[PDB]
Amino acid sequence: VNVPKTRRTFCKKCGKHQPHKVTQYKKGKDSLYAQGKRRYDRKQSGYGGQTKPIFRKKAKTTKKIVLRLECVEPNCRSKRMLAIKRCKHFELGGDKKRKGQVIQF
Amino acid sequence: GRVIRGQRKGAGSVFRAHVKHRKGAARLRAVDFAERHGYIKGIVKDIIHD
Amino acid sequence: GVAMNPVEHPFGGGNHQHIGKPSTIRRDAPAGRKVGLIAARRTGRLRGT
RNA sequence: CAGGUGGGGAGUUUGACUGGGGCGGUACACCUGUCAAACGGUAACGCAGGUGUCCUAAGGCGAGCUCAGGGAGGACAGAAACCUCCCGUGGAGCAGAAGGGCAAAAGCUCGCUUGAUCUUGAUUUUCAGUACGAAUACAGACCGUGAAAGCGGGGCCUCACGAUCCUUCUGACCUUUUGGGUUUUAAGCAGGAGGUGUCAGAAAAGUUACCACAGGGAUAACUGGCUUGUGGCGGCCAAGCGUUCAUAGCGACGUCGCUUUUUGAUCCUUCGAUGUCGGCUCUUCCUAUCAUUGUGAAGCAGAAUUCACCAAGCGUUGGAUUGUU
RNA sequence: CGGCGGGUGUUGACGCGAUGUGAUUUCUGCCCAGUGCUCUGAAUGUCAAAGUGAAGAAAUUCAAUGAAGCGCGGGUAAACGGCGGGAGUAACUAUGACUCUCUUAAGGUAGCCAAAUGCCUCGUCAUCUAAUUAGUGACGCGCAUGAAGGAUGAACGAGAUU
RNA sequence: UCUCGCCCGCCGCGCCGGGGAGGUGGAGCACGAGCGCACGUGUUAGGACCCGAAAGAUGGUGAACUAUGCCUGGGCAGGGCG
RNA sequence: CCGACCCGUCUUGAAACACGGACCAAGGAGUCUAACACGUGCGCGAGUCGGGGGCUCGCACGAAAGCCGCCGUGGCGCAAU
RNA sequence: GCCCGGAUAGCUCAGCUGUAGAGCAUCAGACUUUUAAUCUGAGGGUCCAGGGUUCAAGUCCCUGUUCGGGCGCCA
RNA sequence: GUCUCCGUAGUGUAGGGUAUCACGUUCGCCUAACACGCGAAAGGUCCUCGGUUCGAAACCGGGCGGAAACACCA
Ligand SMILES: [Mg+2]
Ligand SMILES: [Mg+2]
Ligand SMILES: [Mg+2]
Ligand SMILES: [Mg+2]
Ligand SMILES: [Mg+2]
Ligand SMILES: [Mg+2]
Ligand SMILES: [Mg+2]
Ligand SMILES: [Mg+2]
Ligand SMILES: [Mg+2]
Ligand SMILES: [Mg+2]
Ligand SMILES: [Mg+2]
Ligand SMILES: [Mg+2]
Ligand SMILES: [Mg+2]
Ligand SMILES: [Mg+2]
Ligand SMILES: [Mg+2]
Ligand SMILES: [Mg+2]
Ligand SMILES: [Mg+2]
Ligand SMILES: [Mg+2]
Ligand SMILES: [Mg+2]
Ligand SMILES: [Mg+2]
Ligand SMILES: [Mg+2]
Ligand SMILES: [Mg+2]
Ligand SMILES: [Mg+2]
Ligand SMILES: [Mg+2]
Ligand SMILES: [Mg+2]
Ligand SMILES: [Mg+2]
Ligand SMILES: [Mg+2]
Ligand SMILES: [Mg+2]
Ligand SMILES: [Mg+2]
Ligand SMILES: [Mg+2]
Ligand SMILES: [Mg+2]
Ligand SMILES: [Mg+2]
Ligand SMILES: [Mg+2]
Ligand SMILES: [Mg+2]
Ligand SMILES: [Mg+2]
Ligand SMILES: [Mg+2]
Ligand SMILES: [Mg+2]
Ligand SMILES: [Mg+2]
Ligand SMILES: [Mg+2]
Ligand SMILES: [Mg+2]
Ligand SMILES: [Mg+2]
Ligand SMILES: [Zn+2]
Repeated sequence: VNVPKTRRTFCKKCGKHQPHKVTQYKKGKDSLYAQGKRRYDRKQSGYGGQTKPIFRKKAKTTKKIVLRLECVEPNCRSKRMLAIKRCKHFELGGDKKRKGQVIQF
Repeated sequence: GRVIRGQRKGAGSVFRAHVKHRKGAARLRAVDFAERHGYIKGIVKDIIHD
Repeated sequence: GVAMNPVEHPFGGGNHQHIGKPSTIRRDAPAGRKVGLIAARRTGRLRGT
């Protein structure tokens, strides 16, 4: 799918519709000091082998794309996450389609 | 799941050497002053089958 | 070893007397496994030297 | 202490449905038409199909047009290039399967846009009236569009999807961080995402004829039982064969049966066991009669043979090969 | 389990240890692509802990460096193993010496065969019998023969067969 | 917990404290009904109504049979080939 | 004379050619603890409960019963979110 | 997910923050009885894309897409 | 029977935007002639039907064949 790099949508901090820069959200790096990670490391230390399940039965081929919106107001740089439906090909601000044109021969 | 032959050989029990009728360890004489500085004479008293 | 059962030899077993795995075995194989040609640099017929 | 190697050894697992299991398939989560017996619901490894997507427009609004096809015309131009008129209830299109729906539409083309946004509840669908998903009607903001009424919180409707734990990101000049204070850090509260397709969501390869246990006739292999597709044996019609002549003897196209000496189908009995092929031996029974007794018919001169009737009294053999039937 | 513990070893390559094949005779063909094994580290890529440097107030974060192994490069099949198709073609027909291509890491060589290995199959021909799904001899596009095992060959066998 | 909005308090005038209206979440209030003891029924953990595996683990006993190595003993007519 | 298949059990279906049962005697299988829930009975009742401790000729019964009250600490209830 | 290495005349390799070179492809000449073999030349650029750092870029940084290894694996 | 694959000049094969390679065939050279060699040319509903698409040999279904692999325990 194609979505523009900017959109005018509601900003919760401003409380009104504002322009928003749109990027794609990527999962951040694991903290290694998150409580579950600490519990997992303590559990894994020692003998006993693997103590938690490892999924290894992948079935989905796509992910739900998450749009990171950022209000363009200089005093309001508030961010929001919008998820759109599952898609295989996603692009930001691609070439917009035309109607009455010739297809490449 | 069973200890193999060749593994069982190191335990020794049945795979020890048959040394009952052997005539002794075949060795040169221990080095000493005569070996180190001159020569010592011996006589071949016997030749035997080990 | 091919004439043995799988329980007492790595080469044992099978409906035909075949080794079924490469007879050349690495040097650091555990005891009970390093049977056959141990850490062989070559196999065959020695044609040349 | 750290990394590598490590079936030498250890522990464990090796889905389910299933006209037995395995192989095959997915009838395992969904959607359309039918089944389905005119409310709704309704099954089979029932039938015909589809789905794990796609779309900054194919979303939203407004405006203006009319589509498929056909007829008649126009230089090159022809069956199809473009232009014009006429007919055109949709016979087109609306992303896809199918069904429904739709014409100054919901289709096509333009213009402006982001209601595909921020929120709380209620409700419908499956339903236990639990969840998810999807959907409907509102209400409160902030907007878009249009002159306006209005319409819009995704796609005309019916499908297009995912818990706990954990992780990640976003938001509150928010709460906690353990005797007090400051600051990092961590924890929390609310909302998205990373997925469990066995789709209410374990983390999972084989082999055993060396095998074991608890059971199962809920379930196969052998008999028996229902059935008779297939096998076998008959009948009806008579186009034809029979040098002529349908029917002496046969019988195409059709069609009606019988039998359980074939092989299937099923799984009712038997899994705290009904000894599983063939041969040998021995007895009895059936007739759909090979021979023999008594007959009828012939394309019956005699001889031989063929068809049919009463008929199972009596007989139906010796061997080579093959475990064989 | 452990000790510089113990067996081979009262031993030393004509020795110990580990494999395969299985007397003699005659041979033992091609393939190092795959999986193993092994040799070399050559600039070398990756690569843990520790160590080094930097930022920070510290926890911490980052960077530099870079052991084996793995990659990269050779060898090895008496290591495990493997060893092809489709068309046309000779003055009767029939075969195909021969010729085209596609492809492999190499395309099964010498031999041997309906063999204890061949489905079709009770193969085909000959012999053995009156009659043989049996036996033997021969043939070979051989479902699916084949070389550390192939093919033979006396003597022997409470082995299978005519 | 959201949305809207205006006031009030002071030994600390504050990034202070309190109050309102309208929705919504709660296993609440709205002049108590519990506590103790006994009995019955149901569910559960325990041997768990009774009997029943194939297994798994810990620690011991066996080479008087057999398998193999070592030590020390004993034994094996009569003929053939040559 | 009429009626009458052998019981138990699993089962859609047993008299079954389904299993157990030759006969007799004795033994033989929903128990106790803990925790809940609800119902019922009793006492007191915004309270209730001494169960742990202590005091009482230390003891046939009595290892019982009686009492504590500035022993009500505490539990549950009386307030939720 | 991490460490990287790679994308460039039609094709590949090489390359300087201040004019993208070479080879393999195409074309014109010789060339050889002749084919091969060989130069003479000529034409030919994805400098893998987008944005920024840049006066100025493949060459500096992010957004990316493929390819190859070595790693890493709690919804 | 189930599952999978294939169908393109005469032959053996490559390969969503006017179908490649080699052999073969035709023509002209060279040779006394043939072959080799040299220079040119021709030759294929991409098996059949339907559909998506502006456009199908390719993508998706049906059918004609052909080719493999399974076809076990009693
Ligand atoms: Mg054996
Ligand atoms: Mg083993
Ligand atoms: Mg073996
Ligand atoms: Mg093999
Ligand atoms: Mg194991
Ligand atoms: Mg009805
Ligand atoms: Mg109905
Ligand atoms: Mg309109
Ligand atoms: Mg509204
Ligand atoms: Mg709608
Ligand atoms: Mg489920
Ligand atoms: Mg049954
Ligand atoms: Mg006639
Ligand atoms: Mg019996
Ligand atoms: Mg019997
Ligand atoms: Mg009769
Ligand atoms: Mg030997
Ligand atoms: Mg060889
Ligand atoms: Mg290294
Ligand atoms: Mg070699
Ligand atoms: Mg051969
Ligand atoms: Mg043969
Ligand atoms: Mg045979
Ligand atoms: Mg015979
Ligand atoms: Mg023969
Ligand atoms: Mg021959
Ligand atoms: Mg209850
Ligand atoms: Mg018990
Ligand atoms: Mg166990
Ligand atoms: Mg003894
Ligand atoms: Mg029973
Ligand atoms: Mg039954
Ligand atoms: Mg009964
Ligand atoms: Mg019965
Ligand atoms: Mg019985
Ligand atoms: Mg029973
Ligand atoms: Mg009995
Ligand atoms: Mg009894
Ligand atoms: Mg009694
Ligand atoms: Mg008392
Ligand atoms: Mg108190
Ligand atoms: Zn804002």
